[PDB]
Amino acid sequence: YMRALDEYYDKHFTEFVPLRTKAKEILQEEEDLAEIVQLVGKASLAETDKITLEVAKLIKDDFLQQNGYTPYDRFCPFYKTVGMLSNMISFYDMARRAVETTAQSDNKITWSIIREHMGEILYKLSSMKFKDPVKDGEAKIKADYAQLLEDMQNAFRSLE
Amino acid sequence: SLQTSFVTLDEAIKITNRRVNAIEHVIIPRIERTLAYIITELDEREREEFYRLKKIQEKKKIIKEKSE
Amino acid sequence: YLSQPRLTYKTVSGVNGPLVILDHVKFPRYAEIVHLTLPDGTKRSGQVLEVSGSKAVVQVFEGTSGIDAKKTSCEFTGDILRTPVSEDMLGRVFNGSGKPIDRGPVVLAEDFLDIMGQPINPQCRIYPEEMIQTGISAIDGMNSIARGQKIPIFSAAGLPHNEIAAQICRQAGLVKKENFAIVFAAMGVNMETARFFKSDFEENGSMDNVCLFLNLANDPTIERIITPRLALTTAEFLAYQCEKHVLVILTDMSSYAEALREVSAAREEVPGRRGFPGYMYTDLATIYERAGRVEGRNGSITQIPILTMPNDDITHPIPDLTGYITEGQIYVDRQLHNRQIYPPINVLPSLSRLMKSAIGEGMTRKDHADVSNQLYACYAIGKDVQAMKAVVGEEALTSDDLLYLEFLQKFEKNFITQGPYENRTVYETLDIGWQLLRIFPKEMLKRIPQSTLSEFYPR
Amino acid sequence: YLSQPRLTYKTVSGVNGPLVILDHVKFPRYAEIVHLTLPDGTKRSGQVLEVSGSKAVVQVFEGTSGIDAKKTSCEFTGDILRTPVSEDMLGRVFNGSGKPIDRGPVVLAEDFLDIMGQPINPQCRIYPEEMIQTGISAIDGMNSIARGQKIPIFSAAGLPHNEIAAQICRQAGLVKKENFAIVFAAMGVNMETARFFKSDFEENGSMDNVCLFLNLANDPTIERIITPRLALTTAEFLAYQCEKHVLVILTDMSSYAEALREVSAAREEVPGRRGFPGYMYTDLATIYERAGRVEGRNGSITQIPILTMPNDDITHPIPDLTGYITEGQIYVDRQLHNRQIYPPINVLPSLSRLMKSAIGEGMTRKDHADVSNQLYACYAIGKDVQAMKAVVGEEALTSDDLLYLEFLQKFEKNFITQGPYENRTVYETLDIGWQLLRIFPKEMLKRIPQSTLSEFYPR
Amino acid sequence: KDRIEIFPSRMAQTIMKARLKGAQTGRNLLKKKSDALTLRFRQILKK
Repeated sequence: YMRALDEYYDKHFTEFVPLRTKAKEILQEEEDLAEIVQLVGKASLAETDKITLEVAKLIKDDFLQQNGYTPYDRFCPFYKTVGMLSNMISFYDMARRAVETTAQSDNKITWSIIREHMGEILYKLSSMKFKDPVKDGEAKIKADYAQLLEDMQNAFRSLE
Repeated sequence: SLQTSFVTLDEAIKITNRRVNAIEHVIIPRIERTLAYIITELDEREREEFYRLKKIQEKKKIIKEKSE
Repeated sequence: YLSQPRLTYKTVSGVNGPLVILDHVKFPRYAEIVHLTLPDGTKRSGQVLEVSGSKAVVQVFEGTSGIDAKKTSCEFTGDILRTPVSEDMLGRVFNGSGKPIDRGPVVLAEDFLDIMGQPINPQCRIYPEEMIQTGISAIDGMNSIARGQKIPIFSAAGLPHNEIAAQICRQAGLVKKENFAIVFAAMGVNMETARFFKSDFEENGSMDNVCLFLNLANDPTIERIITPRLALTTAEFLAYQCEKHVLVILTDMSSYAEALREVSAAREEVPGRRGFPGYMYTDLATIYERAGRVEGRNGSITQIPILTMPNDDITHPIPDLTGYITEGQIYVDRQLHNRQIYPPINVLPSLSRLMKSAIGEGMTRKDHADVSNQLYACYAIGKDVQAMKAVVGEEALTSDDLLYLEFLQKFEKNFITQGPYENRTVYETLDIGWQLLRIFPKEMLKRIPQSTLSEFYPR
Repeated sequence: YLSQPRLTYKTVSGVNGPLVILDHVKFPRYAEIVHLTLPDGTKRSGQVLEVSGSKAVVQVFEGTSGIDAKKTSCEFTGDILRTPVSEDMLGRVFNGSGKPIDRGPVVLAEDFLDIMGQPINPQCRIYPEEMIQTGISAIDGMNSIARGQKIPIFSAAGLPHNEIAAQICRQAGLVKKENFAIVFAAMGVNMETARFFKSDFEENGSMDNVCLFLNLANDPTIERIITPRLALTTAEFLAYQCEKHVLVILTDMSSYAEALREVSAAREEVPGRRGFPGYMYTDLATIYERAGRVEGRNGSITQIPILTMPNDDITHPIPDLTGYITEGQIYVDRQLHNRQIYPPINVLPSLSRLMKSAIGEGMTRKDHADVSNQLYACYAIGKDVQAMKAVVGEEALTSDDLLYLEFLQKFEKNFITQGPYENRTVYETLDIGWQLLRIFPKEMLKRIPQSTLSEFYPR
Repeated sequence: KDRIEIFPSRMAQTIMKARLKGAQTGRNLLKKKSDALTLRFRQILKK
């Protein structure tokens, strides 16, 4: 039904279709790597492939899974869903840009450097699921996700 | 020359042990599990065929009783 | 003609799934047709599956729910299922049994034809050599169709076989250097698929050439035994008598085969593989083998069945026997679809047994056969190398294996991948195939003779 | 009540497998009980599996060996199999048919209950919410049992499941920080297992409160079909009429399902997977779903089926269907028993569907859900890290993988490992869970929210 | 994942036995290569 619904997605959540396509691409890429890494180990990974693996782990652990018996995630409106996906895919894009701009330099950014520098931002991306749709209003949750986006857009600038 | 050979052999040994462990801990067990599953499912096909043939035989016997 | 009154029996002796066993029938005729008046006036139809002395084992098309002994009245029509046919069947939509569901009147018979169809003499069946430019490159370049070939689209649950079939229908035409009538037998297609096919045939303005026989998912499940026979009988009337070139689509031969299984189990026949009747090969042959040209006649029937392979097992009886009977299968692959490659045609397990004589000088081009063979070989080797890469990693691969992997990637990206509304002429498909072969050096293109290498490779 | 003298038929008409097909039976009743005086005076019993016309396919419980056709006398009790039940059943030993084998007198009925019981109208069925503190950490902390939950102990031949079941029986109690009655049915159990359980219940003073049904390894096979139903009927009499809190144990439901397969094969019923009857789900559910608590009645019937997973294969029909029917499963693991961890509860495939409601604020503690979930995640990742180091060796692991392996070791050493007579409170189990969660920095406890972490993590 | 995802059949059983023996041959050859590299490496360390 995905092709039937885009007529409605593009006029209620205009960003959601590209976000969804990128999320699926990311999970497919991590699936493709998984067979290689299992047999070979992470030493062979490219620096963009490390970002793919780590963003996929972020999405699986902290966007896909949803403890259905908790006041924060028994229900998850679509504003919250698309917000979480937008932040995670924006993180992915910024990290891949940071890697592809400094792979040719002496200022080489790596997943380890990003991890160390943004241990906080990654934990926020991990704890986005705990925002409560009713205990915290839609406006509050969207504002907090926008603020996390700002925090990330500042962290990456300060990293580079 | 000795040291260079030593280092390169260290790398080669690490890689080959990783390959051997990969095979004998992932690839071979995967194939063994698939083989067990294949044998079980072929037993299932055979059992279903046996049941169908048994049913046909019973129906032929009942036909004999219906005709005689 | 039949002047004698029809006998009507209230003598039902049994009801058993789709079957209705009568008794005291006067001289039953096998394959006879029967009109069952149920108690409440509902009138159903059925075919005599077997006769024995005074017994008949009717097979009720519209199902047996509501039938009862002692009040159901079976009128024995006295003749095998003769369906009406007329040229104005083109541009109509009929239900599974050939009754109208487009709110137009019944088909004022131009003639009556036996839905089984009178078999054609192999000595005066012509060989189909005119290639159909389907527009889909994964077909034209490598598994080309010829006008008269039985070439099913094997596919699976969830793949876009409907989109592929619609694209072929709206793009097929002879090679340039004769406009297809369509006869479309929907069997067990859900409403979404039936409405997709119908809306596409209207959108392309083709409706004046399309004759739909719908047997939806919710329609009775024995009717889809005769729906494909109705479709091919109308196709034969349009082709071998009206002289039109007809493209027959059959939407789900697996739904047909499962209707066959239902009847076989109801009859308690000795069942073959996976429970399907043993005679499935013959019964599917009587459906598929009604394609092809014939001498004197100018028409032809192209036939493009569609198969849902259960569990994607191409060795399952339906795809297996269809592959025995039909001249090679196009094959729609889940591993490509999940990667989002449309059309998901996998060129390795698909072939067109009449391709070889439908391509070459004067017909498509001199390099067609060689490009097809070489792309197939390079793709196969690329798949083997791709399997190896997972084991040995990209360090252990030779640069030649890397060439093959790049060819595989760009082959799926350029050659197979295609716009649903884009019809690549055979010439464009060949140029796009050469663009890939020129990834390799000439020395590695072993399946192309030196003449056709030198002529085409460097340009 | 039946006032009419009961008919004794000698008119046997065949004997096939366990089935005595009587004929000339007068108004035979389906599921009636038949008493067979064999030629030599041996009295067997049986149940009418089928009636047709005058026939009666009496399935004999003790088998058919010695049945003479013209001399066996089958008296038709005129009623379905009704078990006498009285509270005096507590503290007794019965054989698989309910006949005493403790040299006590036959049960002086307080009532006669249809052995098959009746379903509880779901609208008046209370949802198990009181937690049973089994004392086992792997249960109370990650699979906590509610009172009324159907929760089998999946195990394999040779494992400690006997010891685990005895431990649950000897330290089960509510988390309110009155005795359980126990009904223990055993099927196909060897004399060693019967002695183990009897000796355990007697060593503890509980034997006043236990009521054993024994069908040892060499007692009749078909009698195992009804032994669970006798046990659950007594459990229902005690729980829903005498208001005891009954814990039922059904030992070797594998040795039951194979009795089911034996009878169903002798009947030639349609087989499911691995030859087991097509309705084994329905039958296993007829057993298991006699559990839970009832509106307005203070009693309850916990169930702890024990079953031997054949070949340790949790996809085997017995464990699979039991998984679909029951409210979880405590999975007992060879890969731990061979390391001599006790109890070898491999939590990762264990499950308890009523933990989610049996834990939380005001019942046990308010961190319980998060602690359990985090222990699951950390255990799973630790197992994955072990499987990874099997390939890449110690050198390639990062400090986080080393952290997870440290957690896995200390988890199987502290949390799972437990004294066979050690009775850990749920609070102690949760605190031991925290000692392990503290192996990690907070941000690696991704399943626990900040409000929980900031309160419990530090101490 | 657990299984190779070939569909049950006698053909599949034959292919899987061939593949199992292929992987075991690979294991043996690579283990001997590792033993050669290990003997050489040990010799080289001693020298």
